[PDB]
Amino acid sequence: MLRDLFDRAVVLSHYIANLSSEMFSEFDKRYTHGRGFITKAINSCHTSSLATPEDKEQAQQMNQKDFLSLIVSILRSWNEPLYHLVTEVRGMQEAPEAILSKAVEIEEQTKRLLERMELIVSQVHPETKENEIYPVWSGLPSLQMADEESRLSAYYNLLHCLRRDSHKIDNYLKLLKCRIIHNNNC
Amino acid sequence: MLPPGKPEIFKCRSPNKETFTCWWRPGTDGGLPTNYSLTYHREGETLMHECPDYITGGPNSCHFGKQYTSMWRTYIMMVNATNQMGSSFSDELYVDVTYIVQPDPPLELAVEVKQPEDRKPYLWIKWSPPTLIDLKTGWFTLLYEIRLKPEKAAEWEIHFAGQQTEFKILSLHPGQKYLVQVRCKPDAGYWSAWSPATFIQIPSDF
Ligand SMILES: [Cl-]
Ligand code: NA
Ligand code: NA
Ligand code: NA
Repeated sequence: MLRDLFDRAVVLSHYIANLSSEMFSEFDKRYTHGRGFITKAINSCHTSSLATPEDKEQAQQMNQKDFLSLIVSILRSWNEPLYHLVTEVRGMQEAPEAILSKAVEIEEQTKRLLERMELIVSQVHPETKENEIYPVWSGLPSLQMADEESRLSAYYNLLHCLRRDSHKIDNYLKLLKCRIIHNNNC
Repeated sequence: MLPPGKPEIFKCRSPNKETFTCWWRPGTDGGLPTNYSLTYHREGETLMHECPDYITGGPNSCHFGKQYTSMWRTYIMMVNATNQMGSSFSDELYVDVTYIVQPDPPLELAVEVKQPEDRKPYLWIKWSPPTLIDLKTGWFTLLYEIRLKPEKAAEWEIHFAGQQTEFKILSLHPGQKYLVQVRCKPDAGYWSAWSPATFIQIPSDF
């Protein structure tokens, strides 16, 4: 039942996207606000290498099978870094209540969103190739660096990327919902 | 005889996630600029570009049309002021279009009193999204707020309408006249300004 499916998926993605923003802000005001960590962030996401549409036109031109697969690949690629973000922050002695709190929600909801997404692909495109191929994140050494400024800059890159990518998943899902269910007459 | 003060880009905005405009201001405490140049580059490119349109957003502004606008990609931009005496560069400004979206206000706000036999009568508010936003493809998602008040009341009544373009308000003082406005925000970004008021008379028999 596509309509309820897409509605659940979009409820999730919009929630996650909003949480990502609030998290990146709350980290930024508290830790980084005065300093040029914003400049270290220039093209440093583990998912940069993926071909993602960057404007509406590019979005419309994509075919819907590849587009769904894309969303799935991005979500899969985030399960590793969100696990370590949580483990690291939770393992601090004095863990900032706000941030950790959001981080845990994003982690859990993201699992659920990927379940709904995988289920969408099953209804809409049942004869797809069962093949994982998503970018690999391997930034844990940096999140664990003893140099504090280097450490903060790792975390900043990461939250900046999480915010971008969740906003992106959300937008793309909204787009596909209108396309698949409403022939782009939402 | 004085070269220009340091200029500042003090606002960027996107009305619909397809184009955007940025505005700068001259530094007072330098000479008069006779020219400005906005240059920028994007994240993960080394090409330097010039502002593509200095006209559209009027005075001291750079406007990026569809073909120069993309999401999820940082713009690194700088403006300089020059005159015959020399020059001065603004601080670099980092901009991600995704986070500077503020829609124009919603359109065609109409209000009507509906009095039916069988149920409580009501106020019926209707409006339209701003032109220029693509809701129908799903590229843009809009949320609305209504406010209303009779003149001289201290506080506005606020009602979140979600994604609907119409709303029903059940409880109003008979005979009293209300001002109603509506604004909207995207899923990520800033509330628009409130629309102009429409005024409605609540008839005495309500
Ligand atoms: Cl706002
Ligand atoms: Na614009
Ligand atoms: Na101009
Ligand atoms: Na564009």
